[PDB]
Amino acid sequence: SLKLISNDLRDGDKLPHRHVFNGMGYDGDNISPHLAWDDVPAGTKSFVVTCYDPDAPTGSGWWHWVVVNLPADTRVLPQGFGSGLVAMPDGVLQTRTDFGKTGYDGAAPPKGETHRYIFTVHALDIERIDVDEGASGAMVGFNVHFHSLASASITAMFSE
Repeated sequence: SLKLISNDLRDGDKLPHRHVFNGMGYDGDNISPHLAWDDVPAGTKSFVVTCYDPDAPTGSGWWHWVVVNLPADTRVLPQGFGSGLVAMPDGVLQTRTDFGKTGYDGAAPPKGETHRYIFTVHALDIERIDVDEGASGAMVGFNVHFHSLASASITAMFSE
């Protein structure tokens, strides 16, 4: 089955400071973590990668990063892919996060809280989801829900 791994994170471990937000009282490097996947289901035509915190106290969690329309041959996202280190491959789109912009912005939980930061890769059965960069994480999620063949995730914990 689809497997997601990372050179930076380890499922269940504390999110390294390199991926923590650089503002809101924090001083992390704010760099998106490397992600890599294997064993993709037959019929996969594209992938969606997201970072979500289900514990943010907002009534709907918090989308930290949303990448859509990665081509069928994608098997990796280098560190900093969502931080402006690299130009986007043709057709790939980073959509809108709860930070009101596109791209990766890291963890920045409230005082005394410990939250889960879930990185997920979804293999879809369609080549392109029809959204533009203003699409919200829920709008991308609705598309993923109807087109997902498989998903795999890594969860990092972060507190303070």
